[PDB]
Amino acid sequence: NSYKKVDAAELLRLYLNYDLLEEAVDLVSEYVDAVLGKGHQYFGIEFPLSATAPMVWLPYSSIDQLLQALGENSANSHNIALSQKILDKLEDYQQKVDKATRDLLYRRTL
Amino acid sequence: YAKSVYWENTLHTLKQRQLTSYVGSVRPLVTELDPDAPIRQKMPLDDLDREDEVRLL
Amino acid sequence: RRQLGLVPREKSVTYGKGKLLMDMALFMGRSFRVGWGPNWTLANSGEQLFKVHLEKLSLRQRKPDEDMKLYQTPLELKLKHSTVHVDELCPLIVPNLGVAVIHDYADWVKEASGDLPEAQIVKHWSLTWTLCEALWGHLKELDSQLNEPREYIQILERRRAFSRWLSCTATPQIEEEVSLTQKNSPVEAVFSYLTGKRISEACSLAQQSGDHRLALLLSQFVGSQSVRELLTMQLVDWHQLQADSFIQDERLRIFALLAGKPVWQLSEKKQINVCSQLDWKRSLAIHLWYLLPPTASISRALSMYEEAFQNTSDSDRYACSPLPSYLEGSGCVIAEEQNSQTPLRDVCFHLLKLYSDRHYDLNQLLEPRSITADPLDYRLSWHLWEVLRALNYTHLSAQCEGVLQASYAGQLESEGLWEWAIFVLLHIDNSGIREKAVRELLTRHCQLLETPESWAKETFLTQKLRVPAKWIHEAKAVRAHMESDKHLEALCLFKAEHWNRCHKLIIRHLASDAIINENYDYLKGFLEDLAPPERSSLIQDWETSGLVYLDYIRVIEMLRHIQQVDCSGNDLEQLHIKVTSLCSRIEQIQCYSAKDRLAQSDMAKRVANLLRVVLSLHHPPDRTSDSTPDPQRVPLRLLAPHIGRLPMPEDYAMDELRSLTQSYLRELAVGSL
Amino acid sequence: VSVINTVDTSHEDMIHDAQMDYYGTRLATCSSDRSVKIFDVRNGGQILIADLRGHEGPVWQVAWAHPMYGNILASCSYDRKVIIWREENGTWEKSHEHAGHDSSVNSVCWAPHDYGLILACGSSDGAISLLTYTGEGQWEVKKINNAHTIGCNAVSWAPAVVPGSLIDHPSGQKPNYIKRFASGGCDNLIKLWKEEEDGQWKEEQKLEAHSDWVRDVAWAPSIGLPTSTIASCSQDGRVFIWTCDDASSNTWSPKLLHKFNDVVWHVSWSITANILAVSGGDNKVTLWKESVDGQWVCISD
Repeated sequence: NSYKKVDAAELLRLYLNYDLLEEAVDLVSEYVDAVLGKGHQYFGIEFPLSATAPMVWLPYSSIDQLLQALGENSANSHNIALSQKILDKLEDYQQKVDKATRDLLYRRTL
Repeated sequence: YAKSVYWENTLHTLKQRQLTSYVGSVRPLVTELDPDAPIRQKMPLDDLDREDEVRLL
Repeated sequence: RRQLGLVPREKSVTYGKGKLLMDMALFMGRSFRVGWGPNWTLANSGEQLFKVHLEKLSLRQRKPDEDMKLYQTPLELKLKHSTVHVDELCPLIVPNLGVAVIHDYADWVKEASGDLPEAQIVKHWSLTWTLCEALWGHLKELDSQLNEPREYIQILERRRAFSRWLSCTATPQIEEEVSLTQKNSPVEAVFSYLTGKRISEACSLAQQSGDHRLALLLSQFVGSQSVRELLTMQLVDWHQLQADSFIQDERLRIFALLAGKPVWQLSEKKQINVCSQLDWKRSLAIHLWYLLPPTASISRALSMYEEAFQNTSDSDRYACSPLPSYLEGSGCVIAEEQNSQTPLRDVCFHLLKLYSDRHYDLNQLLEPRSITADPLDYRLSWHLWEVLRALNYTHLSAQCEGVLQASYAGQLESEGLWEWAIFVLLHIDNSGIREKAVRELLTRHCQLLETPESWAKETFLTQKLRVPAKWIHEAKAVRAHMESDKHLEALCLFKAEHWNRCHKLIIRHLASDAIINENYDYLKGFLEDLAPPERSSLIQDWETSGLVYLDYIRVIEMLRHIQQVDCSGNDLEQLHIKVTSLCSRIEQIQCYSAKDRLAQSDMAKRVANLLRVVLSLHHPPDRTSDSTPDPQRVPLRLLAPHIGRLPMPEDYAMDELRSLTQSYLRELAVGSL
Repeated sequence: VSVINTVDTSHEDMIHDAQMDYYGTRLATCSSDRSVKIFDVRNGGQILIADLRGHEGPVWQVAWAHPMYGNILASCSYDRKVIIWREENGTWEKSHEHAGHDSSVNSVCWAPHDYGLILACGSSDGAISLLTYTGEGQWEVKKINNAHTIGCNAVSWAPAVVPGSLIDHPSGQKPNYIKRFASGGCDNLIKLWKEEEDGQWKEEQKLEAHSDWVRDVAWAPSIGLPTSTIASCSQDGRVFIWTCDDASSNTWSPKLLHKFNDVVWHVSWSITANILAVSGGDNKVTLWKESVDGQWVCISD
């Protein structure tokens, strides 16, 4: 909780380099919630997802690799539940990236 | 182009920038009107006076 | 773990989401860019044709001892058949108006037609240049004639030569067709011999098959129109009487060919097309041998063959397009491509068109798809155009010439013939594009290592192509800055658009270290050839910099000489004046570092000691003691006014003042006797 | 095609760009791992020269300067920065840092060396910046605010000899270099830009034919060709070539080259202008050639 104010993606690369998949699932769970205004500032982020701000970013390369790194052990129900815990949360995120994109386009066409 | 004052368009532009109604773009220009101001400030004239100075010279 | 791959795109959480602009890892988090380099190289960040590939577009799999001769031989032929003009800042290369080039190429491809692995392409080029020989080249039948040969005798022998070419371009397919047909149908085998004009072999196979009246009919056909008109009646009789439908269609096809009928309409309503299933050459050869008199021109045989494949309002197509020699035999019935409104043909057909129709399209003629199975091989395309430009054809577009010259110059850059890419770009009539294209390409390819290969290309470009050598060394200077060699940058800036760049580099990068090493004679080598008034009057800041370093060296040299020879007072007056001219100019050097402050201060210290030795040679002793001249006898009155201007460190100035007090005490002690 | 090298670029994360120097001796590569990595690649080797970390976001493009100015590289980032880097005595440090943008800077491109050492940069706020080296360390900066609506995505300079634009000049005067560039954006526009007699920058012409956001745009190098040509690509999957057949008409023709199954990301001209490379959304490159019949043919599929 010092490195989160510097790079949560370089931390997520380290957690994948070291097989810390559950810490990676909850780091991604905290990062997606940071961009959504549940403490953006703890992740260094100046502004949460808004049609009044700079555009946001997430390490999808590392998230696709985390979903694979879980799914490579598909005989375990815990790896399946940890994968769903990412996927279901990325739609409460991406439905708002879609709305914030529509809210922004309706503020660059007036 | 100038027909009543030396550097008339830059003089007019400064007299216009003094007015609190100036909702114009601030092109970098000289802020002084002695003939050394472009070389002392290292700032340009506006290009009508900057054509007349090049024509004249 | 191990690191995983980039997850394939149809399994990415980003899939399809490129429009979600508020998240940059959706909007661009799966994008990539790619960078070109010289020689047709590409830096690829995706899938091949984390990591990056370096990939090259290249024609075929490298036999450099063979491949290069198919570029270099045509190029050392074309460089005999253009003139080089030198009346602009960049020279221009222009074709020699004439015919000779067609023989330079035709006999070169006759020699090249043997063991070489490009044999299909080289043989198609042989057909193209022996066709140019048969249309616009020259002879074995009119050089025997000790008088100027009449236009019709020329036209007759051009037709007699082309009436060999259309058999030679047909035999190997006839000889396979006969090998297959002979034992199943001798009628198709006899027809195949006749479509190559092999009438002796057709008569022979008809005597061998038991068809001796076909052999009789065919032997009488080598001239007589009476047998053509008697067969014209006999076909009209068999049709009207409905007896045609008891004769073989393959035999009726021979009777139609002999009767000079390209299509025959039977009483069944069947049509026999005589050109059906054939190639483009045998289709045209039927027009040249069976559908026209012996006296007609090539241009009428070709126009009757175009009248056989174009969409008229009144007749169906019966002749075929059948293509460059890499699409023949393929079975490709081109199903009329619903974009491509110009159907592909052979370069040999397009040249026959241009001979028959002086305003026919040059774009379909020069496109590589008409010549080879490769859209990157402009070898024949450019050498055809730079023969047609010599034959006074001028209706190509400047975009199409620009695309041809730039594509062939790029093909010559890509396989490393960059000196010949310059030869192609020197045929650009537009001077402002020509200088730019040559200076740009030189700036890529000129090396700092003057290798035997660089030296051979540089001597080729300067001594054949007249390329201004200033740009070879401008390019070497732009290379020397990138590889940080400031000696080769100074020395290549010196050979080029020069004066100021080399000087202001020397004064910041070479002058001080050369003085510190006492390497005066090296720094002199740059400065004395910068010094001439035709050059130094064009150099900024010269008299306070380069002239000060140089007058310092020449003052040292003129003392190195006076320390070896019985020189005159006139030369020592000059030396004292040159030293006095130098003190209040070392005073004026621009110094950027402690190296320059060291060079300036030891130049100053050396000058303070030079001034003493010069003045003790102006103040030698009386002729009563055979002693050497004392530098500590010099009057203070001639030293102090000039030393009181020298930029010298506090320890150098302190020991100068100790020397000056030593001579002052002698001006006193010799004043009291 | 044929492979010379398969560089193991030590990037841990997605690579957004890969560019060589003017001579094809070095390779620069940028990424989501907050780095630009520089290599020697001569004769098919690989040697890492530098790991240029010091952008703070994902880096979206790199551009080498012309060697007439020495060993200079530029790069642009998600963090709003454009950083200029230089090799002197063989070590790399930062030689400028521009943060004067209001969102992510998605593209950078250098001018022809004949215009002076000038950089152009395009931003997600909608603006473009120009940066001119004034001397011995200093830079001028011009910002063309609102240059595209919704956002700016790509920038590419016009080459310093426009065809035909020399005929009126009597022998012994200089060429008047009419500085221009093209740019693409999320307004579906390509726009052409010019410097005026006041040193200000102006929207000269529009190029309107894509139905969806323009991703990228590149000007063809004026070598041999008497025409002025541009390529550009879109989020609908199109590629258009654009010709200008008379430089005095200033008039342009849109010629559709292809329409792919997904997005097209980038367009890249050969160093002899005769060939175009095209980055597909399915991880691919495709390669394209103008015929003597003026038709655009693929050479990769």
